[PDB]
Formats: sequence, structure tokens, C-alpha cells
Amino acid sequence: SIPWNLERITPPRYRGGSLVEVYLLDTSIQSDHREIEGRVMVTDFENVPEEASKCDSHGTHLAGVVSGRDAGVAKGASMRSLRVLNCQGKGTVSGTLIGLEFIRKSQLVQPVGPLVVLLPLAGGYSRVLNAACQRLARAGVVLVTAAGNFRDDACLYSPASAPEVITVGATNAQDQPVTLGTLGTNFGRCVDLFAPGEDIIGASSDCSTCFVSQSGTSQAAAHVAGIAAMMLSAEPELTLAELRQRLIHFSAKDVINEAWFPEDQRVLTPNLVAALPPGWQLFCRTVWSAHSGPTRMATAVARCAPDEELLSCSSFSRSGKRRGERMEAQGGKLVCRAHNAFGGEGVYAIARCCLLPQANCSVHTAPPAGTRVHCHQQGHVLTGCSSHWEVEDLQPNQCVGHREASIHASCCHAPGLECKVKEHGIPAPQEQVTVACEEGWTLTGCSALPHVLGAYAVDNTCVVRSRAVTAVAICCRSR
Amino acid sequence: TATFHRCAKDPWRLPGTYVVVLKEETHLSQSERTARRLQAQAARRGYLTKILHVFHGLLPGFLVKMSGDLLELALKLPHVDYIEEDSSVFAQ
Repeated sequence: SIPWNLERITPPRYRGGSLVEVYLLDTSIQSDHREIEGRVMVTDFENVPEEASKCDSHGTHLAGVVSGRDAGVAKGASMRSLRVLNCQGKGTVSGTLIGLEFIRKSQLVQPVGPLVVLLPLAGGYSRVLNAACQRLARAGVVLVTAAGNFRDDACLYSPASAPEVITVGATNAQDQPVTLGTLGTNFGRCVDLFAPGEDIIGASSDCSTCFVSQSGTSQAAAHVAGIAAMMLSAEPELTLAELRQRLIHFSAKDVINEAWFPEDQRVLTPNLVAALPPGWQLFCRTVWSAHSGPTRMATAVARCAPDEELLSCSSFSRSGKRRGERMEAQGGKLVCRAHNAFGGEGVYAIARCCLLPQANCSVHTAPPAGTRVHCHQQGHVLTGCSSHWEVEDLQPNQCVGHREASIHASCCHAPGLECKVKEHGIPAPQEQVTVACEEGWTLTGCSALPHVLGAYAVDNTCVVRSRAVTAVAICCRSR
Repeated sequence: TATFHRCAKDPWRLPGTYVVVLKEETHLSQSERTARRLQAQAARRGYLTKILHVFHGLLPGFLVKMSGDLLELALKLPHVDYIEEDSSVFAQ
């Protein structure tokens, strides 16, 4: 009989973490448990604050979820354990830092292959923990963390909030977000995806062949650590951006009922439940910025990874008080910058970031005049339209904006790419208008024809929010 | 320029222990000297301190057990980027 969670991460067509090592920073573990014996090496690194069966419960279970013989995701995979949580499951930021540093030092002294670091813990937002995680990620290590169990915005917690760490929320057997007493899984834009995190069978430290069911974002993160281990075993050269794009791509989409989340967090929270994978293809993801805040000249910026191309840029405000967005070059690399309106509470910038190798992409801009600009060169394709304005009240390869606004086209030389535009207009002053690319096509750009609150890609659906109205999707695929 | 940060969740704070984070390209030799300078400056003002750890490999800096009284002093040390009060993390 297959545990529900292992079935859930099996894709609709299916057929081992061996050159990969998974580090676990957790409680002590019962390393001679039959699930993990011989597979998990205890480093005996310990850095824990003052306060076996109970001390070892959390870590033993998670080691089993990642690598357990019977009930593990990446059966047999190699693990190394560091103890940074005491017998009550409590640790410190400083201890975690020292642990992360220990891992980097070990790698320098004895290099191996890809490393996955599982951090099934959370504290409050920490500048230093976030910085250490980002540095370890930039050094080439893959970090996976729990979103947190506080039924709250994961951006207020660390390392959940950290740039460059894969942050994982918990879903149950009905693909709904997990309740944990009066709390439950965290959510919001710092969560990358969800994974099974309720009623997860795994190694119990009660006895060497015992099993226990546990729930939490820890268990969910352990699933994604296991999936990542297997993905990196199959494709060892993946960059973090390539790995994250695959995690997103292979996830089950739109299975979570978003009503569970607070209203404002619904647009920010990815509707993704992790799964194992089942010719070159265009992968894109939607990157939401931090909110700009209410300052009159506030801007928000959404950025792509170094090996990604920004193919489009949109923006969103709950009130609708916005001055739009522009694509601009920052450190020789295009970013998505959104502008607040004077008297607005703030805006999000929303980047569409894609893996498009050998792409010569550029921005073509026209100032206020409707205002128009086009990708005029032969062999070039339009991937996105953006528009910003200064004022306080307002074909092939062409963008059109309001007469009082600047217009920006993302143009790419990519001969192996075919793009089409799909419009859908609703007369009714309806709160939402959507239009989706066809199966096998990737949405590169989402916008509204020129009072919209904003626009954003959700998977391969373009969504336009209104306080006719036409949603405009640019859809591309490999030829 | 150097700034101070502590956990916004007051029950999770651990006052009396501080992570002194130095600027990105600070060398271990410099980190070690900055730690000793802090201890010397502290001692002259009548404060005991303990350097619990010197960080190198990811972030340069050090972990110090000391009165928060010394934070203004510590923020003026050479190479300092910011200082963060230690805080708790928990099994999820």
C-alpha cells in the first residue's frame, strides 16, 4: 500500500539522489532506524540552546521522509545530519548560521556533487539568516525550507523569507492547505510551492522499525528536498533557476481552494502542489515583488535570476492607484519596475522570467504622444507590453498604450520561438477577465488593452483585474 | 552607516548575544582583529565580553556575548555592516 503522499507526488505518467547529498539541520536523529540506517551520516555537529525517543522524533521522521527505504521520497539517498534543534525542537539563529557555515567548509575541504540543504525550521524575519542562506545559494548549494506553521505570511519568517531558498507550504490529502490546531501552513509570495504535509508516515524514533504519522511544513519541505535530490541526480548540471522552473512546471496546478487564504494573499500565493517529473521547451515563471509601500515616488522591482530573461512586466494595486510599470536595465540586466501613484497605498511589480538561451532581448520604448511602439526588426518577436505614466488621471509585434502614457515592448531575437497573441474582452464591468494560452504554449506576457487594478500571469493564464475590458496574452512555444 | 536589528517577535528574542556582521569582503584576519578590538574597548569601560564564534566562509563577522549597552560602541567598529540580536528558531 502506497502512502497517500508518495502517490500524490507521482505524476500522471511515471516509470534516485545518489550523486546528490542532502544535509539536514534539525534535532538529533536515531541513525540506526531501519528506514535510514547506513544512509544517514550523523556529523555530530551540535549547536543548541538549553532545554532520546522524544529528542530524536522530529529529525528522525524527516530523514525518513527524504530517504527512507519504505516510506521515503528519494529512497536510499545519502544524508548528513547537523543538530541545531534541542530536545524541545528549539534552536537559535546563531546556531543555524554556524551549521550553514559548517556545510560550506565541509564542501570546500572535500568537494562532492550537488548539495541540497533542508532547513525544516523557522524563526522571525532575520536579516543575517536570510543573508547567509543567499550566500550559500550563490555559492551553488540548493536550500529548501519550511514555509512555517503560523497560518501567516511566510515573508515575516526566516529562512522562509530568504532570497534564493525554495520555501514549501503544506497541503493535505484533499490538496487543501494544512490546519495545525488554530494555526496551519504559512502562505504568500515568499512560498514557492506546496507539498504533502499532513498525515505523513515515516520513521519513528520510538523503536528501530516503528513508524509515526506527522504533519507540518517541515514534512512538506522534506518532500521537495527529496524531489530536488532526484531531479539533480538525473540532471546534475541544473542551476537553481532551472531547478525552480522545473519544480513549478511539474507541479499540479490550481488544486488548492484559495478561499482558505486571507483575501489579499490569494494573488500572491502559488497554486502549486509538488510532483516528480514524468526536446527543449520554454519555461516561464511569475515573480511578484515586495509591495512598494505608500511613498508618492515609491517603486517596486521584480528581478529574474542571472540565467533567466525577463520577457514581460506588469503591475497590480488593490486600490487601482498606480502609474504602471517599465522594463529597465539594472547592472546590464533588465528588471521590472512598477510605480506608485501619489495617494496610492503601493504597488507590486510582476515579472515574467523565462529560460530562453541564445536570446537577444531588448526594450523598445515610446513616450506619450494612443502611444505605439513595435519590434521593427526582422526575425524579432514581441514577448511583452508594459506602460507607465506620470500624470494622475488618464498589429504584428506592436504594443499600444494610453495617449498620456509611455509604452514599452520586450523584443527578442529567438528564431526557434513562435509567438501568438490571444485577446478576450468582456463588456460587463466584471471584476476579472482571463484568457489562457493553449496547451503546449507558454504565456510570456499578460496585459489589459488601454479602471484596471492590474494584470498578472497565473501559470499560462493572463488575468486582468478591474475595480469593455480586454485581457491580452502573448503565448510562445519552441518551433 | 552600520545598523542594528532584533527580532520583531519579542518572545523569540535572545538579548545579551549578538551577531556582528562585517562587510562582504572582510578577511578572517580582519574579523578576528575587530573582535579583539571590541573586547579591549569593552574591558576599558568595565564590561566583560565573550567571543563565542568567528564566522568565515559565508558571512564575515563574529558572535559575541555582551551587554547591549555596548552596541553603539560596536556599531562604530571598522568593517561593521550590521549587528543582529540572536533569536529563536523552531521545528516546523
